[PDB]
Amino acid sequence: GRVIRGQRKGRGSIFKSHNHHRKGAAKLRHLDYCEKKGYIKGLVKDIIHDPGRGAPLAKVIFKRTEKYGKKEELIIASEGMFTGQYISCGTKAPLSVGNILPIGKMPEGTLICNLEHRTGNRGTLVKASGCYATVVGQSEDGKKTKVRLPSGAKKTIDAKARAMVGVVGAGGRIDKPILKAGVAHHKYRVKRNCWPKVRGVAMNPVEHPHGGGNHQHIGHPSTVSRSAPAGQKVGLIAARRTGLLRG
Amino acid sequence: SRRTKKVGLTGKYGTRYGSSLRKQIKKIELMQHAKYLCTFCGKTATKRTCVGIWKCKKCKRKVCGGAWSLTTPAAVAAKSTIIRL
Amino acid sequence: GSIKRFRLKQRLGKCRRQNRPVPHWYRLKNTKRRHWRRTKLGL
Amino acid sequence: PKQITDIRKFLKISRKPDTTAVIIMKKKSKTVITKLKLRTKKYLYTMVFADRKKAERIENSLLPSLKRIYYP
Amino acid sequence: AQRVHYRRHNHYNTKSNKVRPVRTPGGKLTIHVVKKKAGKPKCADCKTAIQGVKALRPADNYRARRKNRTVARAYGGSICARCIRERIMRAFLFEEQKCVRQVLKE
RNA sequence: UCUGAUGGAGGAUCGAGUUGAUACUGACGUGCAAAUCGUUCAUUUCAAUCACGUUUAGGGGCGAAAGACUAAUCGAAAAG
RNA sequence: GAGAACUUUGAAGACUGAAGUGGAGAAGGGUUUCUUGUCAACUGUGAUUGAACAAGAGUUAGCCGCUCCUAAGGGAUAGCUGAAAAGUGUUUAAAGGGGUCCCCGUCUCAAAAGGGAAACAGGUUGAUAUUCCUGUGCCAAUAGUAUUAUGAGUUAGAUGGUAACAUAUAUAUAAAUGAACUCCUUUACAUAGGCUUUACACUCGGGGUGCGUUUUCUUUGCACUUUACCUUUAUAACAAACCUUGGAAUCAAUUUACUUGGAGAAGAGGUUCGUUGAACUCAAUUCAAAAAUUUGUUUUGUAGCAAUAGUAAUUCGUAAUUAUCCGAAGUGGUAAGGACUAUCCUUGAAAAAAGGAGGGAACGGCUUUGUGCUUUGCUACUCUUAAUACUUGUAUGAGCGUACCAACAACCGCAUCAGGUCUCCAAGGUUAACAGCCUCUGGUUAAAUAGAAAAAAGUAGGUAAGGGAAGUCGGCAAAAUAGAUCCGUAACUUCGGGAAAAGGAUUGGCUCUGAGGACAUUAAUGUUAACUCAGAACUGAAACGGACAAGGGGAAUCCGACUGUUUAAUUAAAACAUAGCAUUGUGAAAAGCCACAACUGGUAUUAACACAAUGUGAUUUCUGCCCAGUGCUUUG
RNA sequence: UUAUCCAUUUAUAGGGAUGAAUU
Repeated sequence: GRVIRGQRKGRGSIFKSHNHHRKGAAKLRHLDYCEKKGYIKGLVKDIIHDPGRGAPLAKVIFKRTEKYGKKEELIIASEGMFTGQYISCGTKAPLSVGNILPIGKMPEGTLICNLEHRTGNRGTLVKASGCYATVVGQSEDGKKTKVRLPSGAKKTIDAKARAMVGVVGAGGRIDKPILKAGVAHHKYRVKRNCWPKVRGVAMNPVEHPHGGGNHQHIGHPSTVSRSAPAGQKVGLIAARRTGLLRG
Repeated sequence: SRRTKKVGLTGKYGTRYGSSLRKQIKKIELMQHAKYLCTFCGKTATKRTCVGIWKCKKCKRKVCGGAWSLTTPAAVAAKSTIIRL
Repeated sequence: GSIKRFRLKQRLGKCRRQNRPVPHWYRLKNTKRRHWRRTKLGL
Repeated sequence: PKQITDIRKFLKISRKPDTTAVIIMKKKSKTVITKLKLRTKKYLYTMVFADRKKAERIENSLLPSLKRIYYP
Repeated sequence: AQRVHYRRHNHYNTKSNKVRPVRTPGGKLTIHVVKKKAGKPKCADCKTAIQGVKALRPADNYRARRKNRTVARAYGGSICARCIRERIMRAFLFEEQKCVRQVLKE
């Protein structure tokens, strides 16, 4: 056979992210003595739209403490923040919508966004539009907390990790139905080359293990092993179960 | 008079797509573009500005919000719990 | 084209100068001729 | 060029050592009048008139030390 | 109808090659392509062009006229009128607020 | 509630151009042409069309998937 | 000319015909360009022609482009792999600049359609022209002293305005100080819809300049009538920005549309940016009244370039002169601008370069004490624009491209091949129209041939009595109305459609008639611009969107929901895709999927409303039983 | 924590009670 579409995806020739109009990487403020030992307030000057993602970004201007001037940061906006307000970052910053705090400072049960799964990644987890995590526990000795991620999984992160208090903006984006192929085309044109899909069962047997035959059927079980090679991992990868769920 | 008895804004879609699908976007069309209320001016005139960016017709100051609503039921509850503390 | 590089123009001039026939006084004592339409010089 | 009628500036510009060209029109208003054009290094300064006496006043007010040429 | 002819060596119509023909003293319709009009400096608060200025391209602004660069209030190229008056009546407001707070702190 | 009274949305309609190629299985088939000509037909606000520049190279690429295209060469190009 | 259907000239008849064999176009070609000469071969016929052959000649730039900047990206450096070849390009940059110690900072290439210093008109050649000439300008650059001037501000810096607003018209509106350090703005940006302005385009009647039938008639059929770069032109209106003030309810200005407002509106007063760049007396003036200068009324101008340059008709050494060159408008064809509204799970690019600002290191001179500082006398002062004269290298202005074709024979198709190959332009008539059809500027009357005859047959068409699919696998092909107005329009349906359903009448002609805007007078009378309706006539060969231009419908069945895509050159589909539905894996740099020989990398400028892997394929209604078999997965 | 590996940055301040702000 020949190299299948999935294997060709990793070469990065035409499958690179279409990122000509992106406004910058969404990163939290880099850790500093001021943020470790108190609040620093920077004002969000304008909420903009990043073409790749659905969640709007915010252009937060902070004032640098080691030099005269200001530094601009691109931060994923929480649902409910507006231009012209001061947002506070640090351990001693008050808890409020949009504020960035160490995880082990806020009480349990609060909703967080722009999570930092390891102290210093300036924002790693919970970043898609409408997503949020919930802090569901703090260790007695501190230095450790438990959060529930939007996937429904519990993760233990150290208390010094930072996060924004609130919910990522542009929530419910998947609610409206994409009426036509045109909206999907325009959506993926600014993201990737993942569309259209084309069934593997409609291909020839050379380009896809599903392809071939006189009746357009898979022919062999579509649950492939986790140890399957690059050209074999094509069906339901290491599926624990199949069919409709029952809750 | 009243040209569309029930279809309303979805008249731009004609007969294409499913009736239930057009009627499911009928749950959302009356509110994506609708004139909702701003909290810095006081006129029920807010309009969709982007996927998440929002603006009314008086303040000229944009606000991060829901995909097609100024506020989301999750985000009003989350804010309320935080405010309560 | 009406816009060209200096080296290209010089080579065109050299080819034009090379396309002339043998002097008659020398013949009294050429096969490398090209027509602009028949054979292209491939530049 | 500039349609200028104020005579104070016109007598002011009489001390510029760069104006050389003087051209006289002869146009029938309905009466024979003229438009007097003088050379200016940045403008084609021609003056439109309304009185033949004023035109004759100006055409001798010209400083005669330099060249004379008329289109017709 | 008469017939037209191109000059500028940019023989594709782009927003730097917009054409207007006008009649010339020779009696034929020659070409006249305009410069691109430039934008104006605007409001940092409510997104409105600043006033007291004109919108010449950087090459011309290098030689522009000064009195049509800034309207008469301090800065000049800062902010529009109804949005500068807000800061104007806010300045001593905030100063007095901090003063009364630091006075009545006890 | 309807009637009457007002506008300018749509991967809306006809339709030249543009992009194609339904049928005559017409002509041609020692052709104008190693794919053309005539009539007919599809398409025209968008998943639209074109140009230049640029990226992806051969058991590889690319493919809205035809074993399609990759310089008249493809169920493994061409040169040695 | 030896020789002429296919060389030239004149006449005629015609065509291209508003989307051109017309001008400019770029790739590509490279002298095919021009003049002169010439015909051995070629120019599939002739040929005296020619893109052939031969000799000469022809391409002139500070302003047009490249050159400069940055994008998709390419190469290279540091490393790191690899035997190297090569693979990736900060993965422990010590990488040039800045100002006066510190701050910033991989290099380089990549756009003749992206950004961008500044040029227009007339004329000129056998061949080049916004390049040559004449004239008029514009932009960038310009080192050290002495003279000037203008204007400012001052013995280190202005003006009014209740406000918005505006603020210097010398040769040019230059003349309202300024470091390090920063913060902005311009550059700089999508699509759709209509409204409006302006130039250009076209057009109308009467004033200035030429041809014509006229058997039968003519205020007869018509034809030729200008103004670049340069000036904030002022204006004014209009679109927006912006203050006072009224302080609205019997809410209000309003837009084609909705917009806006008690954070301020009727209403009133007041003030810029944006346009065409003469429109309103604009520039004055004759004269009057306000007043130690304004307002009105009359003469000049094609508002200033501007006519004199160009252009056009009669006389006229064979070189000249003439005068015209005007009141106005009307349509909306093409462009640009403005203010708006609407759309996106689509938000529609960077630098070079330039400008503004916060702040304030430093600010009047001569000489004079001591060591950049306190001090003694006079206070004249200093800069913004322009230069002038001597020293530095000489103190303006590099290099390259500019001819021609762009296909109709100069490009690619083996060729002088009916093929392929990147913008603008459209008058009338007709029109909805840049459609089609005839013509007007421009171009052509040529196509690897011409006569004559004209049968079969072929091919591209036309017309056919009566029948009307009986033909044929199959109504294949052709015909049938098809524009427009009035009327009328079913089943079914997702209520949106079906629908131009189906189905009718009319449209010919001229004589007619009537109705529907802007300008003025103390309810009425005058100046001046539409194409929409209606009824009475008769009349014409009872026939008429007269040519061109243009849907055949209906009842059902099968498939696919739809728009879209596909086997370049036998299959355009029921195939693919598609939104919808459903499943699976993955919480991360010790993850999922994938690439790589290693190093390392793509997704990823990402983070479960995400990415990856699948199947089914609008909507509606459903999606049953079986885990034994094979797979996948989980515990011990 | 010293080998080793990972993340962040300008490797930019020791632990407890919608305007600016550099010399």
